Amino acid sequence: MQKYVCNVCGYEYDPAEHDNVPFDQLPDDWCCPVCGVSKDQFSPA
Ligand code: NI
Repeated sequence: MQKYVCNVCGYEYDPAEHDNVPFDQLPDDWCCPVCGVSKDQFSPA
């Protein structure tokens, strides 16, 4: 499934580590656990 990376802190969202929930299905207000930015600051990787 599609991995996403934080444009500020490079935190990797790997769906394998998040219950195989796709990034686009995470609640809208989900934030980067490191730098606190919103999902719109993530790029596919
Ligand atoms: Ni971040």
